[PDB]
Amino acid sequence: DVQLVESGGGLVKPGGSLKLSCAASGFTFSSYTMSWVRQTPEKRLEWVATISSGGDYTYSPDSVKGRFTISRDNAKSTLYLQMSSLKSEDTAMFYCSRAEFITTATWGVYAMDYWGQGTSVTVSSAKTTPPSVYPLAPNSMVTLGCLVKGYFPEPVTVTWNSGSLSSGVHTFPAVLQSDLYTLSSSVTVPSSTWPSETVTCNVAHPASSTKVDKKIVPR
Amino acid sequence: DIVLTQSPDSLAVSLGQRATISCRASESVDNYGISFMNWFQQKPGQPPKLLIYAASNQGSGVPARFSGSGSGTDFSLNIHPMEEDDTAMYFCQQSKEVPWTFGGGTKLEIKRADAAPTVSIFPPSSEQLTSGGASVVCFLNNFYPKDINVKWKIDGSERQNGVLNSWTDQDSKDSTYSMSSTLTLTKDEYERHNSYTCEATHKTSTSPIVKSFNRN
Ligand SMILES: [Mg+2]
Repeated sequence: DVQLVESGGGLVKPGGSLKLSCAASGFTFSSYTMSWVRQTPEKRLEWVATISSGGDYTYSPDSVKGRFTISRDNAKSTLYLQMSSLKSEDTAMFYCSRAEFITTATWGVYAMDYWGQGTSVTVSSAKTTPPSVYPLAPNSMVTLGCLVKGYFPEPVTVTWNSGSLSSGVHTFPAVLQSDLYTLSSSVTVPSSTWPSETVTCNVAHPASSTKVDKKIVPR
Repeated sequence: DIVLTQSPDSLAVSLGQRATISCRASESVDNYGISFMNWFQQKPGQPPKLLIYAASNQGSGVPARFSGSGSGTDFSLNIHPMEEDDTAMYFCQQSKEVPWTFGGGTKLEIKRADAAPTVSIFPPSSEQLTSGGASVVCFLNNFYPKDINVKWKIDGSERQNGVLNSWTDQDSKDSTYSMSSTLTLTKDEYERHNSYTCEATHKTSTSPIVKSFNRN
């Protein structure tokens, strides 16, 4: 099958550089127009760049002209996006896509028919910081929770009882304030199971090599 | 640039009913029969999927319940009957001119019966107080529709600064929403007041749901 696999995204300081790669397989890469499309944190799609099959012709909007360069190595079946003079607003999920000629009723059109999984690019001056994990303790059901405060960057992962508690869980999207993220997670369990049995919030923050287990005890 | 404006920005449709999304282009995106209008479907954590190409042609594996129509500067995407796994972000896109442009996107959700929130309040933990901070957390779980009003009161006076709210996405099982409200104070200000209250006003009732605790 056609496959596109992006890599190279990460956390970069403003004004820095970063090169994204997209490894293609399952088709004759050198025959196809390739593009980059990004999705902002507001979940909106924006076209980034496009390059012809042989690399002779490139296209890009004014917002990235002079800062981003699209290129390709047909010998390696790989698409590239070299980014420089990065700004905070460049933060987005970057996707590579293939433009294919698909027949219509009378003729045909080129449309972006295959996409990669995307690679995340975050441009920020914020310092990497581990989270503080705090317990949230209070009929047939009882609601407990976990407050994950003051970390950077995203993401964190929250589980309950190492994944034994999967239903009745609400983990809320993180919110950025003063260059630090904060989120909470709630879990609802039968009152007969807590505090008679232990309930524990498991927080992982890979960027700070952090694994925290916080037991929820009454009061 | 060819600017694409979608309407509406968000849409809640009951299962089995019609979802209609509009896309208007500032210039014609058709040239001699050939239409350069495409529609994309994107679910959270997944890349965009080519749904409709050339205004009215079905993408790969796209069921007959999806149909595209329109010409020139006015295009529409119709989903009928609505099914549960159609919830996604939908984008129109044109490739007639460089720069290629996308519509602003339309968030399609499931419309279900209204449900009141289940509200819980939590005082600052002893561990956080040792650090010098004080966060009060209020969970508003499993309600519909999405918009809801939370009012914090400290000793009976409304508190707006220091309040951060976060909505979950629509639950893929019961189509409800949940929301957290977090009030962050310094430990000093927290210990200078007695009663803390989260008041939830939802269209399910004019009477607000009030959860409270005394710092005691
Ligand atoms: Mg809705």
